[PDB]
Amino acid sequence: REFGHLTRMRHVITYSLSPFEQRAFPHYFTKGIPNVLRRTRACILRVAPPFVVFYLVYTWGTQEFEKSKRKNPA
Amino acid sequence: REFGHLTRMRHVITYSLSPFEQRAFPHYFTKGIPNVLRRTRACILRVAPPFVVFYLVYTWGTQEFEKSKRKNPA
Amino acid sequence: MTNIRKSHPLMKIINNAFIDLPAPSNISSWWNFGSLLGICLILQILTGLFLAMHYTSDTTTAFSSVTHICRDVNYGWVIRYLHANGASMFFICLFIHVGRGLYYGSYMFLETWNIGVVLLFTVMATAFMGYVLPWGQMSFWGATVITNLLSAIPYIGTDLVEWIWGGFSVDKATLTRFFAFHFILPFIITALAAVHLLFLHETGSNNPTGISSDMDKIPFHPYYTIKDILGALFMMLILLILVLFSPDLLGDPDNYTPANPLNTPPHIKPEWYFLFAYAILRSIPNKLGGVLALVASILILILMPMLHTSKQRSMMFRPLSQCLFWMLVADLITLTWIGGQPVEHPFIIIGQLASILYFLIILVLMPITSIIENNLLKW
Amino acid sequence: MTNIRKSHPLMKIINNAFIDLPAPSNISSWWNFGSLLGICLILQILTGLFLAMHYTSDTTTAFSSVTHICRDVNYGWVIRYLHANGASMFFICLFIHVGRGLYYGSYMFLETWNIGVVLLFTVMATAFMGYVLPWGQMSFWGATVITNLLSAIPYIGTDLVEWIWGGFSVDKATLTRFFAFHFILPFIITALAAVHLLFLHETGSNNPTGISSDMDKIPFHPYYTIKDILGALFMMLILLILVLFSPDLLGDPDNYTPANPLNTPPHIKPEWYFLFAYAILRSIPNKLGGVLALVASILILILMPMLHTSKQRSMMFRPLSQCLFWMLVADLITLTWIGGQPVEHPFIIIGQLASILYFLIILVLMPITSIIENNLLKW
Amino acid sequence: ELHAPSYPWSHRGLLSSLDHTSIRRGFQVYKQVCSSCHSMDYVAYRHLVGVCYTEEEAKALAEEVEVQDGPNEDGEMFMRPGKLSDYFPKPYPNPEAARAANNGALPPDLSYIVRARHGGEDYVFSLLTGYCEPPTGVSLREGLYFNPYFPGQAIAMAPPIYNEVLEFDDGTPATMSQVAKDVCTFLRWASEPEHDHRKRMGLKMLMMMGLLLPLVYAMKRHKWSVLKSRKLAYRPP
Amino acid sequence: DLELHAPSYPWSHRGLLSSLDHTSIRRGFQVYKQVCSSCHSMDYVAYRHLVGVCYTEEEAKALAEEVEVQDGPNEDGEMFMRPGKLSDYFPKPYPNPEAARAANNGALPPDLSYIVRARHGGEDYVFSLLTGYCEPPTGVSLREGLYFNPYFPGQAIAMAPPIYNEVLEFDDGTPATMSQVAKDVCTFLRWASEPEHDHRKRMGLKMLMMMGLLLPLVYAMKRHKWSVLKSRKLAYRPP
Ligand code: HEM
Ligand code: HEM
Ligand code: HEM
Ligand code: HEM
Repeated sequence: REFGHLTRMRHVITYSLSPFEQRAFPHYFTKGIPNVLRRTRACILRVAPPFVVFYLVYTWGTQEFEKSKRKNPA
Repeated sequence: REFGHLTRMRHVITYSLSPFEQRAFPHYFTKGIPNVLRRTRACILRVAPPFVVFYLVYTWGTQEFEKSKRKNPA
Repeated sequence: MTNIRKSHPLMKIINNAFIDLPAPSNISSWWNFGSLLGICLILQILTGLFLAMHYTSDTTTAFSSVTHICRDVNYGWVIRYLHANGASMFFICLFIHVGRGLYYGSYMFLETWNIGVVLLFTVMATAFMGYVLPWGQMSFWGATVITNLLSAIPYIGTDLVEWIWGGFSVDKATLTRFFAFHFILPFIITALAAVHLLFLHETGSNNPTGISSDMDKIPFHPYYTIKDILGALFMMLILLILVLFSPDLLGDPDNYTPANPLNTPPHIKPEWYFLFAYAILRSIPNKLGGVLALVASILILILMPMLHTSKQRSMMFRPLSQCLFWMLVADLITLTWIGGQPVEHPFIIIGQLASILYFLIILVLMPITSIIENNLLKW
Repeated sequence: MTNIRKSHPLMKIINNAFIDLPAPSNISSWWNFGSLLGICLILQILTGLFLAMHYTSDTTTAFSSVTHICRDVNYGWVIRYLHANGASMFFICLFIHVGRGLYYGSYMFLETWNIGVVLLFTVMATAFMGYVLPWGQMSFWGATVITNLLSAIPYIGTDLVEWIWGGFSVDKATLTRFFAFHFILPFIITALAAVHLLFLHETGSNNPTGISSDMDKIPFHPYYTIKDILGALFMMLILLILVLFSPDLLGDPDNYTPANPLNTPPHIKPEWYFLFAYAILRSIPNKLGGVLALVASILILILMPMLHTSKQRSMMFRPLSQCLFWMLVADLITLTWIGGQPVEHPFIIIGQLASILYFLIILVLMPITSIIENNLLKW
Repeated sequence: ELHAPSYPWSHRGLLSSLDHTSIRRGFQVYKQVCSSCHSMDYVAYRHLVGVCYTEEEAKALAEEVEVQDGPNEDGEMFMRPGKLSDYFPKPYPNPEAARAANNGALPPDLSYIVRARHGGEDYVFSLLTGYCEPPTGVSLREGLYFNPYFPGQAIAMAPPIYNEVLEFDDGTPATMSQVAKDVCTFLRWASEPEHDHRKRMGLKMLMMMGLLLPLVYAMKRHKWSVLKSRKLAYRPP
Repeated sequence: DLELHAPSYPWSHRGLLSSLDHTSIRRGFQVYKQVCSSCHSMDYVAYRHLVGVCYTEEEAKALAEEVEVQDGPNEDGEMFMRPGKLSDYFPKPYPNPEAARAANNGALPPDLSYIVRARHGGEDYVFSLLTGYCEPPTGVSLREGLYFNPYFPGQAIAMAPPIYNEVLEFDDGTPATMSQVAKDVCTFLRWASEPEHDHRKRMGLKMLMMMGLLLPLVYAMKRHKWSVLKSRKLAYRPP
């Protein structure tokens, strides 16, 4: 498993460019921000609900513990 | 380095016998004792002399020290 | 003439290790937590040594020696808090690494996954023992409870307890032997980590897409060396906020009290990285059931490679399974929080439900979801 | 489909290192010590851990801890004396290993030879700290003398000595850091021994004759493995005789007096296995010259592959050179005895001549003689 | 029980530090009030030098106290003036003697209460100032006092910080809150003497990291810019 | 200078597989308790080790409660004095080293928990020492308080004659001859230094037997599995 015999590929053309000639931060904010928002929207629907369920059970548990450790039936 | 890329050899015939038909101690003493005597003869005159001169040096040092620790006329 | 890098034995090993290893280009940030682990381990190997040279593992001087390190030793407090918060960050990185393995289906590399489970076991034992070392009230009482848990095993469970204890209770022999084992074990961790890497190299790392990336591999030396340098430095950022600004933020203040086998502390907990298992422990009323659940909570990672039924090995393309995974993560955090709280209403029922839900997700929801998943995609 | 011995990635190295390793057919018993070292190290690791099980590296309790080991703990005396005599036996096998390397021309293997020199250095340092640990009179005073020897270094002498001491004199800090260093170093020795084996395996081995045995190699498993086991049994015989019939035969009784930094013992002789250098240290009147001679006595092994000039690799066929080598061994024994003895009239001059002749054999006499037989044998 | 309140300490800020004048003031609060019964053992007069007291003042303070050490040439304990290296003298030779002198409770070793108590200084301050009268229906065994902030709501402390208890060196009035704040700050310092140095290292680290992250990030992006701009092209026949 | 070395006495335990006479240990404990314990100490040996070696449990308990040993702070605030029990080490005679030095002429009676494993020579030393007291030779004038013992390094030991004929009455009735007392106390001190002396030797015995059995068979195995190479009988047949 070293370079030279990984697999077989044909008719692929890859162009590149020296790191000393092209910019290190190309459109970091012009294109970075919309891409970040798109990636956020892609996964927020499947990420948030489990954690907001946690937040709900957390607030309910703390407030119920506070309520239980109180005085009423006497 | 494993068996196969080790050497080139030709016209060498090697016989052998299983460990289950040859006595593991074939004439142990009869041939061992002359063998050990020959091996000792080969190397005693080149191994022992430094050790015996060390022994002489050590014993000589022991007395010379304790004489130095003895009294002296005055 | 031959290049020394690829001809010298040691240089050949290092070259294949982390110089010219063909690695996928789309390796995300979550793989950095591999190297970071070793880095913390190295730091954990280092700082502990510098702690070990001012620690007298005796119950009459252990706490005094620790105070001596923190107070009357040139830049000793830095070393001590580096050790503690480095343990916290080591477990953070370990949990993130296990999550990465679960998500992107890296358990398909069988031997690496089994070795990882062994590493998790031994490192958690090491951390427990190390936390016993400072000999605070929390240290001593947590040690008593955790070792006493072993009494649940039938017949020979009772005898192991005094054997590990070295006497009839957690006392001199327990502290000294815990120091000895805590010293030796991390080198065993290092050996097992080397074997882990050895096993990983024979197949290569798994990209986020899961599919084999043998047509896109890139050399390690120019690209990932700097990436892991960035990752390690970024981790050091958080570690230095931990040590330098709020060192005792992760740790019960009661530990800063000489251990006294006559006064249980009002609040009893293991460390933040153990509370999750303590939750299942206190969930099961049966003691033996509790210990078995403790073992199973970690060992269930060994069943994960078998339970994988989705035709995709990567979770990038599994929305329902993704929601299940994040529900599992929330379940683990809920277990940790419940372990923090005392066993009262409504924490008890929440703990039971969280334990059942965690086991149910890992064993049943994920495979059934994978099966309906494959049915949904013509395979 | 394929033998697991040569299919499993972990089993590959083990099979290629101990099972199917081509070894010379005519290997004598002098090579068995190579195993005897490694096995012995494990006992030192195995025993040394259990000593660390019950040990408080504190000035006021270290000696009490050792006595409690040898008197109260179940079979603690067995472990303690096994450990000490195992260290002494380890040095016995180390000296025999170096002698074998010198004789049968193994220093042609370069990388293994230098790695072995590093191994020797690390092992001697480890033994020094170990003898420091019991905190007896000889422990403390020998440690003081040997660390004071470092003051001979110009400029940075005193600061380096005070650094190693951890303070102003051998005290709490010195013992506490020595224990941790003694814990870590043997694992460095283990990794370096793995490197030693890795380097050796690439060049096979040197048979007693010295000619290449590439065409008479034999499988390792049915062979020497059993012979190595037999050698280990003989080694166990010697070690068990030492432990069970005279535990303190190789050890000064004065160590059993608790270390009192007010009374200089009548003699400050170090362990038996260091006097050969210590005597050299006594020989040179200059302190810095003494330290340089002491370190160069061990360092001279590195120059050996350079000084060899005889066109025959081995010493099997060089009689005069054999007489020279046995003179060297006698010189080593004489140096050990001289180091044992005090610094008086009969011993000073003997030490001077012993040191001079020991250096002269290695640097001048052996290569000049190696020229002689080459001229004698028409080449 | 109620948790401690977040008091705005002068040493509370992320980059803030303690007030060493307040530390000096709280030290005499310990010396003239706590040391009679409380046992601070992990700190020594050596630590006092340079934190709030100069070398000569600390030496004089040490020489004021009498300490028991060393056997004479007759195998007897002899008293001697405290030197710069003696740890703060314990008031009770044995821990059980502390219980015996009081109703049976042990004054904890004040070296670490700021670090040992859940709430830190805010608790102990509220422990001393937040004394109160036992509400109706609450019984209390003779000897115990009511302090809500104490877990269990029944303290064994005689109220120790009563007004005009001492005279501060600088001349600040020794009112309830003033003396309580001083001793609380001093106890915080005693809990961890490296607070000032810790914040100094943190200050250096903040800008060092804020300068290394951008540069290492630029390094990584420059090295990876080869791949971040490849343009694959398929040319099948 | 000179250092008169102790002659090698033929001790019963000197033998390769010979253990100490435990009855001699019982006798040698009494002399320590009634003579040597007056100024010396055996801090590393407790009454517990005594049982099963030269005393039984009830005698050990009675002997332990014969003396009074200090226990921790009572419920009042001070030391409370209690009789000893099994788990109490041998009482120190002097409160601290300084008291020991001052009470004597100025020297220090070393603890005997290791005096046989610390002195070059062992029992042969101590016995001879206790029996080596004599009038100083002419030309030597030791200071008042110093006593002459050739075996002691410097010949100027600060030890009053510890053993004289009929110093104590042995319970079994053996004569109190100084030689007997010194022999028994030296055996006891050797046991104190090396408590495992019996078991070690016993273990050694077994190691002698089984390694006398394993070593041939393993060797017999080696020659078994190595005989193929030792009977190769090569041959060369070039064209
Ligand atoms: C596997 C990596 C390691 C982890 C996760 C780890 C974890 C810990 C933890 C959590 C503590 C308790 C810290 C505290 O309560 O203050 C601790 C203490 C300690 N560890 Fe480790 N440790 C590791 C490696 C080592 C090593 C290799 C050594 C020996 C060289 C060592 C020596 C110590 C010592 C002496 C202590 C006591 C000092 C103290 O607790 O502050 N550790 N360790
Ligand atoms: C002792 C701590 C550990 C160390 C030092 C360690 C080391 C590494 C390293 C450096 C990598 C390569 C980087 C990466 O892919 O993340 C890796 C990969 C991996 N480790 Fe670990 N590991 C540890 C613990 C674990 C654990 C607990 C598991 C899970 C049981 C595990 C399973 C894996 C897997 C599955 C991979 C392959 C990841 C992939 O292919 O994408 N490791 N390990
Ligand atoms: C390289 C192999 C080792 C050598 C040569 C070695 C050598 C020694 C020696 C000569 C002593 C003095 C024993 C005595 O005077 O009674 C000693 C003591 C000690 N060694 Fe080691 N040792 C080794 C490995 C280890 C290891 C790996 C450990 C820890 C796991 C260890 C722990 C100790 C301890 C705790 C002591 C003090 C107790 C004692 O005096 O025996 N040793 N060592
Ligand atoms: C930590 C202690 C050491 C261990 C565990 C060790 C291990 C080994 C082993 C197992 C062998 C193969 C068996 C043999 O040929 O004897 C070997 C060979 C060798 N070792 Fe070492 N060694 C150690 C120390 C040294 C030292 C001090 C030197 C000399 C500087 C050295 C130089 C060599 C050489 C030259 C060989 C090749 C011998 C030959 O095959 O002819 N080693 N070592």
